[PDB]
Amino acid sequence: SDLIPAPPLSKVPLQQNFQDNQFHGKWYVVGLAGNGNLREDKDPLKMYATIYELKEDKSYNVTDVLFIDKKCHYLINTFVPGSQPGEFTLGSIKSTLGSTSRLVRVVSTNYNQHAMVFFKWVHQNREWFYITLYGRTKELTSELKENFIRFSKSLGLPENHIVFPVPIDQCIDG
Amino acid sequence: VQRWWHKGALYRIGDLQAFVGRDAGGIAGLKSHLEYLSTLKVKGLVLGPIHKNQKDEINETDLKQINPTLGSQEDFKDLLQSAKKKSIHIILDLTPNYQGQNAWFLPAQADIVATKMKEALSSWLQDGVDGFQFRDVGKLMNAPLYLAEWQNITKNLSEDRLLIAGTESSDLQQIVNILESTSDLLLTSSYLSNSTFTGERTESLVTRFLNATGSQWCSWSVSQAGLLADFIPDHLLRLYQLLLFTLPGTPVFSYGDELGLQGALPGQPAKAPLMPWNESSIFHIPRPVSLNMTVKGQNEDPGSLLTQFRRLSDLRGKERSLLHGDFHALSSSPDLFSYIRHWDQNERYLVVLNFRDSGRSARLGASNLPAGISLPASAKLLLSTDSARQSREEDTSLKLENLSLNPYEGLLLQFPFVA
Repeated sequence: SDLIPAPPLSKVPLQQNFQDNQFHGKWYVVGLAGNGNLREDKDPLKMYATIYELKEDKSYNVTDVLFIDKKCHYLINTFVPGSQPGEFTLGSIKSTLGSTSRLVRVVSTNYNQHAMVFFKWVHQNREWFYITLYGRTKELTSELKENFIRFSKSLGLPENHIVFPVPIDQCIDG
Repeated sequence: VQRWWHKGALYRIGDLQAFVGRDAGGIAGLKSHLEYLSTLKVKGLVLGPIHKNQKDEINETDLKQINPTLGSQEDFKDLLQSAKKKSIHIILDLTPNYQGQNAWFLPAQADIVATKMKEALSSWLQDGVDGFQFRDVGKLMNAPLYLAEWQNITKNLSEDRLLIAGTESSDLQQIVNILESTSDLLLTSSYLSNSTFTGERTESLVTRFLNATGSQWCSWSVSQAGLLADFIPDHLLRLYQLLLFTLPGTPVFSYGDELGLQGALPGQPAKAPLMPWNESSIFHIPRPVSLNMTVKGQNEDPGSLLTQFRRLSDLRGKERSLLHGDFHALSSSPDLFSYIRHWDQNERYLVVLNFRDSGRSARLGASNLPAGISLPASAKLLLSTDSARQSREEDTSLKLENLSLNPYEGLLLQFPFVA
């Protein structure tokens, strides 16, 4: 199946009593880990920003702020809610077995400093899984960055598949 | 020495603006992406339609006039010449009323359309195009008659020119009737998309079609226009890619098939998506997974569809058995479709496709094959569609007698003639 295999969702925690309002607004990607690509170009991946804008139907208008080919680019997507609060899906859901195929899950957050979000994306009998370490600033302490590595490694990711996107300023500073 | 369209895959580009983006004009911008198209090893581009067409007005439809939006006649000559240097031929789609509901105008106007077509064919042939495509021929009064006329018109002016017919039909008899009306005519259809997608059904469809078309050089597609990922379930995309490249004939793809690109959702206006060169032209895919679903993203990725497409397309281009080899189906376990490609004493190619979501023994039976074709004890694995196995066993020797396949796994193995 996978070169670097995926963990079961039974081994991925869910942030208890998820406050979708407190989680809203801009997050900087301080850390990124996963079994997929971790670079856009030939150099290490540069920091990007994700804005979770809570709609009235309690889905997220999610906007990724990207600095690519010396211009600002914006990926706009819809995180539709799943079974529990803090879980979301992406695109048109076909099956109930394949309702978990494109899924986002908030692991932990204190809402006003740090957050950890799990991504699942199936692609031809293989699963891309990522862990995003979010910050309200571009900096986070060694303890929080160490917690991210420990949790990343615990889901079966080597150290060379865990990166801390190089902080930038263009586009992501609003 | 064989026809140029025997030598590799065809690559359909319906919306030149969507393939290029907002950065440049359709025809001029297409020229700049030829280097990329060379890496895919495609032998022909099926472009357009690009001609002037006022929705459902026959007198305001000119098959010789290029939509000025896309570019000029001068821009199109540059493309033809640029492509010629790369050994890439240009097919022009001339489906007349492509902006309207009835593709061939009203049934009673067939006679007027045919005269417009006759005139168009001569002009474009002079301009230096190497063939033409006609889609929705199910909506054309006397399609067999007109396709024949247009072949006669094309052949009368040159020998080494290709005509492609398209249909929405998945019906064997309908497809054969159109094929038999005209010689050396490729026909794209929904034949391979109208399926339970079980191994026995896939084997049945392929073997029945080859039995009906006998010795004729077939084409292999999943539709006349649309993306493969819109018709084939996600779990079979790699398996179908292997199937299409290794069946005897010319495989036909649309731009984005090498990426696994999907078109408009069932709740959107049915119009072609942007070719995602980078993340500045992708839709419905957020970070961080978006990093994996662009041309730039899949380019360096060993386990991407773009890598499998390039690998299989390269083999299809240079191996004589895959270029113009005979085909023999093998007996195997239920829902495994195994077959051999062979030309004279050149390398044999053994293909084994597991269409089940479980480990399965191939149980290959080769007893009824012609003399001189015998399975050896072991054979070289060139490509598994299972990325896990490909990263561990590519270019390794596998024992055939106890051969087992992973869920939805496809194997391409190689073995030489033994003298």
